[PDB]
Amino acid sequence: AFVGLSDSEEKLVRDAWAPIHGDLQGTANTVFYNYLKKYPSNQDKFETLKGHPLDEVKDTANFKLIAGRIFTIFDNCVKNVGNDKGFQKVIADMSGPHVARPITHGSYNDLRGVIYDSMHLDSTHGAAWNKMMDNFFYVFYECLDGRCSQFS
Ligand code: HEM
Repeated sequence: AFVGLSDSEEKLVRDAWAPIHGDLQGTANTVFYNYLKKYPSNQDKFETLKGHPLDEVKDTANFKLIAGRIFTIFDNCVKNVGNDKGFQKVIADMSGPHVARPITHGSYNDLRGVIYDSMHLDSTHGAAWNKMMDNFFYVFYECLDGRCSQFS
């Protein structure tokens, strides 16, 4: 389900993300590398990376484009944490190209964990961060299964 956050929880989310916000491309490159290294089955999902050793593709503009675009979305969700409909819209618009793509909830959840582990959050910030991410994944999965118009 979608469960709204308090203004304190909204604030904890912004604070949690702030080191990443100030280094979005850098952090994105590292997390995306770490995700494809830990969960290598996912690399084939990207036609542009398919068939290359990960270490050969990690320094390409294209790899960094892919990693950066993920982080831009989360940046925009964090910016919209206080606006349910605007947070939902960010997700709705990015969900479209993932629809009917053969990516499991497991592969998405695996990326979520790599992001989490990278942030080294204390439990107060982690709790607020997980409320936001639970909302993100609720919206995202509803949209993947053709129930996106509900958030309009
Ligand atoms: C859950 C966090 C994610 C976010 C915020 C995100 C975001 C985006 C964005 C903004 C785009 C660009 C427009 C588009 O083509 O959709 C995109 C495309 C794409 N997404 Fe993701 N995505 C996520 C997860 C994933 C995962 C885990 C996979 C694969 C195991 C994946 C596979 C793809 C592929 C294959 C494309 C097109 C690739 C290209 O040729 O450049 N996405 N995504």
